[PDB]
Amino acid sequence: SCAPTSLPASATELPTTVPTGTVITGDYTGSYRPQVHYSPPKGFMNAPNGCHRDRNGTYHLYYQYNPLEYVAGNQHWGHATSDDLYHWTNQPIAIFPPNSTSQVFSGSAVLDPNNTSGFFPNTTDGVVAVYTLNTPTLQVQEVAYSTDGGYNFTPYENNPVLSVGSNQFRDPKVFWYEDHWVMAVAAANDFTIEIYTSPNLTSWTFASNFTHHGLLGLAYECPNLVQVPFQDDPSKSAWLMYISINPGAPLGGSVGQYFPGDFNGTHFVAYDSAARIADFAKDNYASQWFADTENGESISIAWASNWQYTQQVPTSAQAFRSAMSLPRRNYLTNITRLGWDLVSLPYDLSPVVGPSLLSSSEANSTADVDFTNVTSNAVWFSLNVTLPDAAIQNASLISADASINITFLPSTKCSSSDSPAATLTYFYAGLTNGALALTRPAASSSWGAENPFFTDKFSYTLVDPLTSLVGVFDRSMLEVFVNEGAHSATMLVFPDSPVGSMKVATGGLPEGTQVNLQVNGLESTW
Amino acid sequence: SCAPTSLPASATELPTTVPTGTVITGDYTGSYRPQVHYSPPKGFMNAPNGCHRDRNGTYHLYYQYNPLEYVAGNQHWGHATSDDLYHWTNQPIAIFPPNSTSQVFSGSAVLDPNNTSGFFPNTTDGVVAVYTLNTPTLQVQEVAYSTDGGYNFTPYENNPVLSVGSNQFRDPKVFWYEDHWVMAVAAANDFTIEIYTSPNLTSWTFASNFTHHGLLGLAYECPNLVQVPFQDDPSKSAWLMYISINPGAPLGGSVGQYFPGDFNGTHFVAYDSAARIADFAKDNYASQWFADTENGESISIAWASNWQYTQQVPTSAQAFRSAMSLPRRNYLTNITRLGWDLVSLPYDLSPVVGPSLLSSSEANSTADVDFTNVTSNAVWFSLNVTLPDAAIQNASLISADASINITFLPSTKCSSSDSPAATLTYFYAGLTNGALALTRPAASSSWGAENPFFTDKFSYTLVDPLTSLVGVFDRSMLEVFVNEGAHSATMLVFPDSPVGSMKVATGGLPEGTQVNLQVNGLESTWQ
Ligand SMILES: *[C@@H]1O[C@H](CO)[C@@H](O[C@@H]2O[C@H](CO)[C@@H](O[C@@H]3O[C@H](CO[C@H]4O[C@H](CO)[C@@H](O)[C@H](O[C@H]5O[C@H](CO)[C@@H](O)[C@H](O)[C@@H]5O)[C@@H]4O)[C@@H](O)[C@H](O)[C@@H]3O)[C@H](O)[C@H]2NC(C)=O)[C@H](O)[C@H]1NC(C)=O
Ligand SMILES: *[C@@H]1O[C@H](CO)[C@@H](O[C@@H]2O[C@H](CO)[C@@H](O[C@@H]3O[C@H](CO)[C@@H](O)[C@H](O[C@H]4O[C@H](CO)[C@@H](O)[C@H](O)[C@@H]4O)[C@@H]3O)[C@H](O)[C@H]2NC(C)=O)[C@H](O)[C@H]1NC(C)=O
Ligand SMILES: OC[C@H]1O[C@H](OC[C@H]2O[C@H](O[C@]3(CO)O[C@H](CO)[C@@H](O)[C@@H]3O)[C@H](O)[C@@H](O)[C@@H]2O)[C@H](O)[C@@H](O)[C@H]1O
Ligand SMILES: OC[C@H]1O[C@H](OC[C@H]2O[C@H](O[C@]3(CO)O[C@H](CO)[C@@H](O)[C@@H]3O)[C@H](O)[C@@H](O)[C@@H]2O)[C@H](O)[C@@H](O)[C@H]1O
Ligand SMILES: *[C@@H]1O[C@H](CO)[C@@H](O[C@@H]2O[C@H](CO)[C@@H](O)[C@H](O)[C@H]2NC(C)=O)[C@H](O)[C@H]1NC(C)=O
Ligand SMILES: *[C@@H]1O[C@H](CO)[C@@H](O[C@@H]2O[C@H](CO)[C@@H](O)[C@H](O)[C@H]2NC(C)=O)[C@H](O)[C@H]1NC(C)=O
Ligand SMILES: *[C@@H]1O[C@H](CO)[C@@H](O)[C@H](O)[C@H]1NC(C)=O
Ligand SMILES: *[C@@H]1O[C@H](CO)[C@@H](O)[C@H](O)[C@H]1NC(C)=O
Ligand SMILES: *[C@@H]1O[C@H](CO)[C@@H](O)[C@H](O)[C@H]1NC(C)=O
Ligand SMILES: *[C@@H]1O[C@H](CO)[C@@H](O)[C@H](O)[C@H]1NC(C)=O
Ligand SMILES: *[C@@H]1O[C@H](CO)[C@@H](O)[C@H](O)[C@H]1NC(C)=O
Ligand SMILES: *[C@@H]1O[C@H](CO)[C@@H](O)[C@H](O)[C@H]1NC(C)=O
Ligand SMILES: *[C@@H]1O[C@H](CO)[C@@H](O)[C@H](O)[C@H]1NC(C)=O
Ligand SMILES: *[C@@H]1O[C@H](CO)[C@@H](O)[C@H](O)[C@H]1NC(C)=O
Ligand SMILES: *[C@@H]1O[C@H](CO)[C@@H](O)[C@H](O)[C@H]1NC(C)=O
Ligand SMILES: *[C@@H]1O[C@H](CO)[C@@H](O)[C@H](O)[C@H]1NC(C)=O
Ligand SMILES: *[C@@H]1O[C@H](CO)[C@@H](O)[C@H](O)[C@H]1NC(C)=O
Ligand SMILES: *[C@@H]1O[C@H](CO)[C@@H](O)[C@H](O)[C@H]1NC(C)=O
Ligand SMILES: *[C@@H]1O[C@H](CO)[C@@H](O)[C@H](O)[C@H]1NC(C)=O
Ligand SMILES: *[C@@H]1O[C@H](CO)[C@@H](O)[C@H](O)[C@H]1NC(C)=O
Ligand SMILES: *[C@@H]1O[C@H](CO)[C@@H](O)[C@H](O)[C@H]1NC(C)=O
Ligand SMILES: *[C@H]1O[C@H](CO)[C@@H](O)[C@H](O)[C@@H]1O
Ligand SMILES: *[C@H]1O[C@H](CO)[C@@H](O)[C@H](O)[C@@H]1O
Ligand SMILES: *[C@H]1O[C@H](CO)[C@@H](O)[C@H](O)[C@@H]1O
Ligand SMILES: *[C@H]1O[C@H](CO)[C@@H](O)[C@H](O)[C@@H]1O
Ligand SMILES: *[C@H]1O[C@H](CO)[C@@H](O)[C@H](O)[C@@H]1O
Ligand SMILES: *[C@H]1O[C@H](CO)[C@@H](O)[C@H](O)[C@@H]1O
Ligand SMILES: *[C@H]1O[C@H](CO)[C@@H](O)[C@H](O)[C@@H]1O
Repeated sequence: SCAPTSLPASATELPTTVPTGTVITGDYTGSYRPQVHYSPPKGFMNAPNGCHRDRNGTYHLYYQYNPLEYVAGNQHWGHATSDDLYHWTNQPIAIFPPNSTSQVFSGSAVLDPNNTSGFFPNTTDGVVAVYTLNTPTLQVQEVAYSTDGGYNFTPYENNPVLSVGSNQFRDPKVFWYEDHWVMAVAAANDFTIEIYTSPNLTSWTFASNFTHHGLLGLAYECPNLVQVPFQDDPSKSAWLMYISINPGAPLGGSVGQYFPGDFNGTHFVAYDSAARIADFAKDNYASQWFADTENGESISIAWASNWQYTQQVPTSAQAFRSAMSLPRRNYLTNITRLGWDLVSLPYDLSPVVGPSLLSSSEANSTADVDFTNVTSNAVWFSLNVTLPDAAIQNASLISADASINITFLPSTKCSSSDSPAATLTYFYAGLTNGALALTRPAASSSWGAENPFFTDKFSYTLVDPLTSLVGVFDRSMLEVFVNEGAHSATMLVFPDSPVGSMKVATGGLPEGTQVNLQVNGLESTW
Repeated sequence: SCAPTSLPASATELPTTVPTGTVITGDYTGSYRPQVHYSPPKGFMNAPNGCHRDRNGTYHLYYQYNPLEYVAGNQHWGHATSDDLYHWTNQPIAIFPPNSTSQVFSGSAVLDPNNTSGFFPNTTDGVVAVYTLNTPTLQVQEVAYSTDGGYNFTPYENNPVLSVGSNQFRDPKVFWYEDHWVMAVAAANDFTIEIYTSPNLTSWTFASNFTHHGLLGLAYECPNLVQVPFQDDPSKSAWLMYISINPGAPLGGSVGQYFPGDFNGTHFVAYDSAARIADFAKDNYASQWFADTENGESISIAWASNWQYTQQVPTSAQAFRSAMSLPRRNYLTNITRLGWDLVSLPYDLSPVVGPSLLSSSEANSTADVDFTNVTSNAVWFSLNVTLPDAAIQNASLISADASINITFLPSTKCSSSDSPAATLTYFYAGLTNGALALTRPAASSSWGAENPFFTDKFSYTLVDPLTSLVGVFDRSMLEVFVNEGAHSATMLVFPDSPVGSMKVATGGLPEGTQVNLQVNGLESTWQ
């Protein structure tokens, strides 16, 4: 009746030697184990790597993987595949360190259909991985190739392909621009993204530096240079430099930021000197965009944790630490006053959407949704609010108490007290007009209350009224999307008791305000 | 006796009409009332305004003041004076709105000793206030002058002195540059600081725009363009554009940010495109630098609150809402890797420093300091940690458990739950190496736990090891300064029970590590 809080030792015990060419079996039943998010069968996972789509339409996810412990280290590339970015199949480890004292750090993977590399005389489905090898004294860029569709990789003969004599030089993102390969790589502790060019992915020539932009934190990491379409006009696009920083994010630890601008194949130039943060909570880092997607599609995935507590979260008794974000569709838009904005929406959820739990059109009411019978313990919800045009043209018509309150409440059935696991509060007017508060109350979680970095409360302030809100709760994760993904937050929750229900309350809304609420159970992908 | 948690209605009841030419009496005895920070006798206070030092060395603090309510509105300039920025004397209201439908928003004040303005034919001690007047439809810059040393102000005859036909155009900061006046003013919702020039403070000419720099939030506010000396070399200085943003700070609501650069009298040019945040917590906003200070002394003060909860904090039963930060001495330094850094240190605390409560040289120990006998309920502490040169040249010598833990604990004597009111945790090594955590636990405060914006936990990560930590606790406020003020945080606390003691624990420190801990009670400045 209740998901296990602890698993048998056979499920959690890690091997003392790394398995080659065999899939690692995982038990995906833990009470904190997400059912629609990727997480590794066992061990520690961080940043996504080598994200690309085959011509056969299979999505390849690789990731920083420690197969020997529940903390960072011994980095290999784990591998999982999906046709829909929700139903994941675990694959054997894809990239190994040469020995016990070296590590495979982050990188990217590209299709080389025209065999510019020379690794692929007999296939048009060749994959090239470009990644950082970490030694005690250096970080260098290395190349590996795969003829079997990205499952098994062979080291390049003349590795390494790029060194600057530094041990802070990592996370290469390779892509095709017109007539050559581009590499974005971080000179991490110099707050510089170095852009290199190559015709064959093995011989790299310096092109330009992008330095000391936006928030510095303590290091630039996981650079992504991508073309992102406009939300309102698919035919228009702009280039985006996305940079992860860790430590030293404003909320503490790790965070991503972005710069809209122009790229001409050698040089990126930001449109302005403004700093812009992607997510208004703490648990979204090291976004990578999928290479070789179908026309127009900006698809990204991120690691749904924070370096300040990722190695301490109480999920190791359930055979894992860390999960990816929902896969995201990305756009650029202009929002009122602020201008440039990175839009993030969940990638098509239809394959995991189960039956309706509640449909309601009631304004100024409270809706109670029990989902103790939803075995996934995962729900999707949508809330649309349409203010009368009177209230839109004159905001002072709105009463000070006009609000939306969403609370996730502990199960009575599966228990061990009454604190919500998660809250969302939005005010249309009053003293905190446009303020959205997202909380994981300290009282709900013994582990959370004690961890000195596990921040309880997050906020974003809208200029425009809240018109749309989409949410996914998945056992130990809440993701929310506001105003068609204009604003986005990823938040981990570790409540003592599993979530059994949610309450959605609207109050003090102007006469003629329309409210539409839909809640659906999600189907487990494991 | 224990400090009262509620005051008599005569102490908290506000008048229905604004008093002119009379000092408003305050009761400064409340359990949350700071004893070494400025707060208004009663009513609601926000941003500091018109901050300047007169030639006789008196510091003038003005502030955004609602004399009629415990929330924002009806803005006047309140006034207080000090010789030392700790012993404050309340003064009558200094600037009034012309009528019931207008408000006096933020601004600055300058000495005009050479009478460039023409207001001062018979004095060299003339003060000029330049401030935003808010009407329902416009924000315009106005001038007022004072011949009595900044206590009573007269409107300029030909007000306003600057309009752009906007209702989002405010917070002028005026200063002398070589041979002319400069005004920095915010085109708030366009994320632009407009720089204007004037020979007489009444006629303003556009010079330049500084636009879309750093964090945008929802508005640019309270610009300050100041020359800040180098911490290591007083003969060197650089210009700093300091901008407040609200709402839309990363931690929510309000925060300040800065840009080191060059100013040539017309144009400010940032040295780089980097964004830099001043304070790593939530309760420091609208910093203003004092005009006409001695030498190159950079002196600032800020409002110690956050717009997300400032109007809801549970201090109105004690006749006030909001307090200023400690006054601060400012410098520029280079810190390892990050480079440019705004240094913030408490302005000379010696006039409020009372007797020693503890001096200890013990490493790897826990010191318990009771201060239930300190009537101010305010303490200063200094913690110096010197790692051996061995640990400096090879960091892997430091054990994963090498840490500093400071907890402020509720009084047993003045009880209204055992949770600390505030914590500071620093790790030298391990999985979160260099991470400093500052917390106001939800369990300590019923009001705090319920407020959806009152964040419990804040952090900054050092590259260099922590060598110095200075702290001031003052009833409802904690300020911490790290590595000679390289990093700074201001945090409000509203514990159910007043703080009675602090514990300082060091642990796991390398052999030969020196620790020096000093704790002193502070003397109340309110007589
Ligand atoms: C494109 O950008 C790249 C990346 O910025 C440029 O390459 C860098 O060039 C700069 C000079 O402009 C180099 O910086 C110098 O480094 C010297 C050596 O310092 C190192 O060695 C020291 C002693 O062993 C060591 O203490 C130091 O570490 C410390 O400083 C770090 C500074 O960030 C700090 O993070 C650490 O915590 C630590 O305290 C260094 O490892 C130094 O003597 C000079 O004063 C100067 O700082 C960088 O090393 C280069 N970086 C890389 C990786 O290439 C390149 O020039 C640009 N190219 C073009 C064409 O524009
Ligand atoms: C120095 O900086 C100030 C402050 O930025 C600047 O004044 C501003 O100028 C801008 C641009 O003219 C003004 O913006 C306009 O505002 C009106 C509404 O009153 C809008 O209708 C205009 O919209 C157009 O541009 C939009 C851009 O998003 C488009 O969406 C739209 O389709 C229109 O084409 C436009 O936004 C702004 O109001 C003023 N602000 C103030 C406070 O005066 C000044 O011009 C700069 N001076 C110099 C010399 O550079
Ligand atoms: O080199 C010493 C350091 O190595 C490991 O941490 C490395 C690096 O990991 C993180 O960076 C990213 C992004 O999160 O993660 C992969 C590696 O897993 C990198 O390619 C990528 O930039 C952190 O963000 C960095 O702070 C850190 O330097 C090891 O696990 C550490 O314990 C440490 O010893
Ligand atoms: O103008 C309409 C606006 O008036 C009031 O809010 C004004 C303004 O107050 C704050 O700005 C600063 C800095 O905090 O405070 C003073 C005013 O006391 C300004 O000179 C300065 O920029 C807030 O930060 C702003 O967001 C706010 O606009 C009133 O309280 C509002 O409801 C509104 O009517
Ligand atoms: C957001 O707005 C900016 C400014 O209005 C847009 O940049 C403009 O792009 C149009 C064509 O789409 C040009 O005609 C203008 O000259 C540009 N303005 C400036 C000053 O650069 C930008 O395209 C918009 N972005 C999105 C995502 O809609
Ligand atoms: C921090 O370091 C920077 C970089 O060295 C210093 O900037 C230089 O300052 C010197 C003298 O002031 C100039 O001669 C150089 O041309 C400057 N270089 C750059 C790139 O700006 C800066 O002075 C230092 N700041 C502090 C506070 O020490
Ligand atoms: C491990 O591999 C790295 C990278 O090739 C190499 O530099 C190092 O010498 C190897 N270690 C040993 C002990 O062979
Ligand atoms: C890549 O091309 C460059 C010059 O075009 C050349 O130096 C290098 O040998 C090439 N590498 C391969 C493996 O073809
Ligand atoms: C791209 O533009 C930069 C200047 O912004 C220029 O120096 C560089 O050569 C350009 N590259 C190409 C290939 O046009
Ligand atoms: C908006 O309605 C308020 C009353 O709630 C009124 O005082 C104000 O003048 C109106 N403004 C406009 C733009 O109609
Ligand atoms: C909601 O309640 C408010 C206050 O009671 C009322 O004025 C308003 O008409 C109601 N709104 C709707 C949409 O029912
Ligand atoms: C809200 O409107 C959007 C428009 O795209 C629609 O997709 C969604 O079904 C609506 N949500 C609800 C709860 O009706
Ligand atoms: C209030 O005074 C301001 C500034 O002098 C003026 O613009 C406005 O007309 C006055 N309003 C009323 C209602 O008298
Ligand atoms: C006053 O005049 C003196 C020289 O006579 C000049 O040095 C100083 O800068 C002037 N001060 C102001 C504030 O105008
Ligand atoms: C001018 O100043 C002196 C000294 O302050 C004073 O005695 C005299 O009366 C003043 N005259 C005027 C016009 O104020
Ligand atoms: C200030 O000086 C300007 C230019 O010299 C002039 O236009 C203006 O009338 C002066 N104002 C006063 C009050 O002297
Ligand atoms: C100040 O610098 C700007 C550009 O940085 C220049 O256009 C302007 O003429 C300069 N003004 C003076 C007073 O030198
Ligand atoms: C602690 O170190 C500071 C410098 O950071 C020094 O000035 C101060 O005297 C030291 N404190 C004590 C009590 O020695
Ligand atoms: C640093 O100390 C470690 C042990 O803590 C030792 O193994 C290593 O050899 C030392 N390296 C240097 C810098 O001497
Ligand atoms: C301080 O508390 C932290 C947080 O739990 C702990 O990890 C550390 O070992 C403690 N050290 C001391 C000085 O008590
Ligand atoms: C502090 O204690 C640690 C172990 O907890 C010990 O290794 C070290 O020698 C001690 N250092 C000092 C300075 O007493
Ligand atoms: C997880 O927690 C449950 C109680 O909720 C225990 O039964 C189990 O042993 C594990 O501690
Ligand atoms: C996985 O965790 C279980 C329970 O803590 C252990 O039995 C096992 O040794 C491994 O640590
Ligand atoms: C502060 O607590 C005191 C108890 O001493 C009460 O008098 C007052 O109501 C407030 O709660
Ligand atoms: C202030 O008001 C409080 C009300 O809670 C009293 O309890 C207290 O004694 C004082 O009158
Ligand atoms: C000032 O606050 C006190 C205590 O809450 C009240 O007695 C008075 O009416 C006013 O609210
Ligand atoms: C404020 O209003 C009070 C009554 O509420 C009067 O007594 C007073 O004169 C002033 O008008
Ligand atoms: C002092 O002036 C103020 C504002 O003009 C008034 O509140 C009061 O009536 C007296 O005239």
